[PDB]
Amino acid sequence: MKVQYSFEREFEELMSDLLSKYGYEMFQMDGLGDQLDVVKFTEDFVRTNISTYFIEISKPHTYLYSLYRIWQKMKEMFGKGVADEFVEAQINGAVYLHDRHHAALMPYCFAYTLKPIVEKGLPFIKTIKSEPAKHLSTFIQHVIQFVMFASNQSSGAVGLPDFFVWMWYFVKKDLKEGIIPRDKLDWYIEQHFQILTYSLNQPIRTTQSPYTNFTYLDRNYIKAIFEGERYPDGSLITDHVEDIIALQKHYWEWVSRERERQMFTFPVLTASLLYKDGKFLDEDSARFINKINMKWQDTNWYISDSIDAVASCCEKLKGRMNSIGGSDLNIGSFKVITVNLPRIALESGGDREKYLQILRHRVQLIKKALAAVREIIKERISEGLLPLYENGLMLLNRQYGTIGVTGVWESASIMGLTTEDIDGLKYTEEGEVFVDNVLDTIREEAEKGYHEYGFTFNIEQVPAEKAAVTLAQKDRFLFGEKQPFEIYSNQWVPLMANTDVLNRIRYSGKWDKKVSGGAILHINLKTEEESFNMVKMIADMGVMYFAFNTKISVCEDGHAFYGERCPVCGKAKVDEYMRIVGYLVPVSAFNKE
Amino acid sequence: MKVQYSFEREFEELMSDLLSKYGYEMFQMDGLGDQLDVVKFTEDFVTNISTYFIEISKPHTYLYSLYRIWQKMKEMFGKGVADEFVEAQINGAVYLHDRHHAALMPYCFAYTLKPIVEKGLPFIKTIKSEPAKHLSTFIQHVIQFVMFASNQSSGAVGLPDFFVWMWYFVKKDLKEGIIPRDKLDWYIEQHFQILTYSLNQPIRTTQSPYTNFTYLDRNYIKAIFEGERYPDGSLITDHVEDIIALQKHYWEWVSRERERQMFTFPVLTASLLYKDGKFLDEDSARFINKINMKWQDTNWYISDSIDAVASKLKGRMNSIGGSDLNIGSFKVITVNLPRIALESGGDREKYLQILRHRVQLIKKALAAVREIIKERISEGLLPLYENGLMLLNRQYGTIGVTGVWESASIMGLTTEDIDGLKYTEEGEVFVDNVLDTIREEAEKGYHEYGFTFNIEQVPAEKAAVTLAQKDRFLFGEKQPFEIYSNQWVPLMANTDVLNRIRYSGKWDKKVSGGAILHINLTEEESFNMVKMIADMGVMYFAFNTKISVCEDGHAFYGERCPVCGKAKVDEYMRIVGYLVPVSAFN
Ligand SMILES: Nc1ncnc2c1ncn2[C@H]1C[C@H](O)[C@@H](COP(=O)(O)OP(=O)(O)OP(=O)(O)O)O1
Ligand SMILES: Nc1ncnc2c1ncn2[C@H]1C[C@H](O)[C@@H](COP(=O)(O)OP(=O)(O)OP(=O)(O)O)O1
Ligand SMILES: [Mg+2]
Ligand SMILES: [Mg+2]
Ligand SMILES: [Zn+2]
Ligand SMILES: [Zn+2]
Repeated sequence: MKVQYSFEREFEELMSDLLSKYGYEMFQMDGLGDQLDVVKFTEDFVRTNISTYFIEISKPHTYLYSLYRIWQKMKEMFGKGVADEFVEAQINGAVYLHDRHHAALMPYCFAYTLKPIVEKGLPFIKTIKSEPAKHLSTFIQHVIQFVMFASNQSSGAVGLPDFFVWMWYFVKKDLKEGIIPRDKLDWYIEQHFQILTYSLNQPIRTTQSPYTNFTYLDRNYIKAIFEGERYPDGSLITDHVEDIIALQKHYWEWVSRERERQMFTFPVLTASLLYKDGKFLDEDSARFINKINMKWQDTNWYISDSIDAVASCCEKLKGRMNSIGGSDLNIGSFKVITVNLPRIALESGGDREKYLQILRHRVQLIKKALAAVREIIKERISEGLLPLYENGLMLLNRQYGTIGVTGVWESASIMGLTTEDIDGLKYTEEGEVFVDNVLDTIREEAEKGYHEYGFTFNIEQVPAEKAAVTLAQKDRFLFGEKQPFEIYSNQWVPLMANTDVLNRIRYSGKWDKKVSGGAILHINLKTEEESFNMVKMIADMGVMYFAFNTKISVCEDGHAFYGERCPVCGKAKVDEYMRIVGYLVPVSAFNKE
Repeated sequence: MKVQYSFEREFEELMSDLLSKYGYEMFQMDGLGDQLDVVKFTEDFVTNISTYFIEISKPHTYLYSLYRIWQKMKEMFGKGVADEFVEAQINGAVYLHDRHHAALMPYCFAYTLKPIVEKGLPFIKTIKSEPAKHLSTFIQHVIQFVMFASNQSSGAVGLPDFFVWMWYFVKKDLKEGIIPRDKLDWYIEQHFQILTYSLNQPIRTTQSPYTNFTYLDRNYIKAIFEGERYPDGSLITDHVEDIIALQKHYWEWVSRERERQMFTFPVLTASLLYKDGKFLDEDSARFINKINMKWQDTNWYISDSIDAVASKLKGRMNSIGGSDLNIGSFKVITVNLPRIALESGGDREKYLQILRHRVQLIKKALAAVREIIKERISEGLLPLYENGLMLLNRQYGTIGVTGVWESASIMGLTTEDIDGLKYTEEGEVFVDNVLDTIREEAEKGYHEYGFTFNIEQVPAEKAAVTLAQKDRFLFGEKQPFEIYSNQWVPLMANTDVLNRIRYSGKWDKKVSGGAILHINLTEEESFNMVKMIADMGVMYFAFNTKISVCEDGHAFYGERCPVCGKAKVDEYMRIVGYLVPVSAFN
């Protein structure tokens, strides 16, 4: 059977032209080949559970639609040549549209404040309306319902950086009123940590858990963010800093225990710490995080030298945006489109000037596509399809359009600008200059973007879980032996490249600021003080987001431990949890993916 | 742009032939026209965005399911039969329910929570949950299980023994000092509330999952849980009065809660043993009668025996509510009775010949679907079966019927005296014969295919319109009805209630309670009414009110909200058996 998809003939002609230029294999690589054949797809799938099938089946189709709609909007906004160039660039892998199956339908991510949930309840869920919570149990429930709702209204992370700020209030409320028996206080609190955590590790996105983030806000961040802000009882939140800190500590301690009973990925843990001139301004919290991380190293370190960006937070945008975690409160991205840097290397043939010309052009194109996607999102808002915006939870003016990068290293290598020395692999001095130039060029274009388009652009060295493979594959298809890499890197130095850790640290210290913390350094693994000094040294060097990695063992029943033998049930290790792209996941899963 | 779906040529040729015969607009009516065009569908669609991703693929997974069923029927019965089923499905002679899921997952089941209480959540792989030790987590587990189950099946997730198991965790939490003494009621009710509000969240996304609660009378608790024990070793039957009190507690709570916020789920049934003109649990019956006075939000299930639930498949299966513990259906396929009326030309013999044949076809399609489900189980796609929550041997294949009235009307077997619209005597005989034929075939089915068939007069929320439309398309002015009926006589028919009751009293037993009677509307009068209706042999029934709501969702009666003062904007009403917003229904 043949099914008609009703495209404007110009798009049809484009698609035929591109299929004629590149061949069916390219489209197949892009996921617009046999994947559109529902019979083949289903037959393929039936040889996880059935609920997945209904998620996966339509992705090629909604990607195709999204691409078509983006092409329409871009043609409208910039003319046929630009739209055509973007489609060709997306299909052939010069760029990478993230969440492409969602791209014309809904936005990427946001790190929310729970203030509107606490204050208004759940009016935006309309099968049934909930009043503002009056108890801990229901605050927790509301957070769950909100996460489930938001996770199906966006493609990326649902951040909850101020969770404990608000949780504390209901803990105190229920303690005071005798809803929580005093002698059951600790059990209660931990029972609600547990209920939340487990719920956040259920398959609500069907195929997988939603992606959620928690942040341990240090005293500086709480004070800065919540200056002047009041709880429902009318009291100042800033008057309860120690209570909030203590509750955050309780969760982190609980987590660390609870892993023994059951390992879990979510929420991803970040600790946000103010650090300047060689010292933490909330040293007690830094030392706490340092101590608690000793066991599983399950928390990512976020370092900032200023709270100016988050000052009194609760048009040009300044707060940190990171796909892994550590996104500042009320910051997100509506879409990421990544520039394929190795492609430019391959196209450049070693000419750095050529490279930079092409790069600038591509980033201008990507900006145009982001602007288009933003217009489409505005259309969706207007059509009533995205109630997170209408209810003031997701804020469009607090969302960047993201210019993604991947394959910096491989790009440098193809250009002949990498080498080895006694310290291991590294950039040549000219290579380091080259990366400086690349990042600086992208920065300049991002900066001009705000005046060009009226919203703010950011840069991120993206996790690229899929893009890292797909782009390498496409480049390999187009350039063959010239592209020797099977996967592109999502860190300045490839994770699996024996190098001096000091050089990794150095490069992150040089380049994190250029992407405004849109990166991660994670170092695979003494005394507690040595750990603290290591942390300080890393922070001193200007690294903005980092973590250390252990290899966490798990048995078939999900108990977390180290070694080949479970201390709870005595069963054998059957899998590992590791931080591969910045959060803790099963290695079997990742390998399979 | 052309996109290729790779079918066997025989099926492509079949579909080409059917398209040649019936024309594009039939395919359109079947949901295999424009709806397959993702661009048109998408641009027409642009509820929230989450809906879009649910709806977009339905035509496609339907097309695939129709194809796979065709393949399996060809395998099992040969090409002619498979072809005939596809033709019948496309042209509306039969109606395949949940057709977008039909080759992928099963329909419904009424679960016991015993394995959840005893094993926790093993079927969930992202994180493993131990058995609940507390009420809070028992509630959470029920929530997670409902969410899981509702995405592994197309229809109701029944929880008839919910309160049996909730009571244990109430008692347990109480013993352990977890509950604030002086706030026991608040606590129990807070958990009622948490569960109930969770069960009315969009997590089938477009709409809430469909769940059922049953108030089990003392006879049912005793019969079902003879010999069974709680985790602490105590006999469940030692706690009948405790269980009843908790059920009573829930029913009262809901009745209050509706004023603060109206909700559909869970659909409430009360299951009562009634024999020789009296309830064997009269306390419960009077309780239900009393609580129903406010909202009439509970459906009455009447049985003359508990043999089927004690300790070939026998228990009651009903798509609205009241399905017995550990009973379900893996799929319903409905016969279009008006089609048969129209094909027969008024000849009752021919009508019955066609009916019998078409029901045999339906049995074959059901057998095929069951084989497919079994394949899906073997492929590890349906863990509800692997974990012994859904039990395939406790699932009927369901022969649906709809448009009984309209069918009899087209045959010239209905009339109108002074007591309003009714069947003629020969019409009553006609319905007798139709249902007897379907029954005969359903019974032969067991020995034919190795599993049990039931019959239901289905709610037909969609089918009632779609089938009427297709028949209008094929037969024109010979089919004068805008919609087909899902009760023995149409809800909005000028008809004496005594007739409705009599018909239900005649024909409910023939479909083994796979039907519902509901009538649009002092305590004693109410109770006498209930008793009289039960005397007549009606097996499942309800009375309806018009329940107003304001924008804030408060339930009330009248044009203005007594709580907030805002105007009425919508109505909750029982249209097909459960209470739903009228606005949405249209
Ligand atoms: N929201 C949830 N969804 C699914 N499983 C959950 C949820 N919350 C907790 N669980 C899991 C954790 C345990 O594996 C299991 C039982 O939890 P619970 O009854 O609280 O006992 P427990 O082992 O936590 O003992 P205690 O609470 O007395 O410390 O359910
Ligand atoms: N699981 C849930 N999901 C969404 N909303 C819920 C859930 N459970 C309860 N709610 C709603 C009911 C109320 O509208 C709102 C607040 O409930 P709650 O904090 O218990 O206050 P309440 O009004 O029930 O007072 P009280 O519990 O003191 O009688 O949340
Ligand atoms: Mg617990
Ligand atoms: Mg409450
Ligand atoms: Zn173990
Ligand atoms: Zn009101």
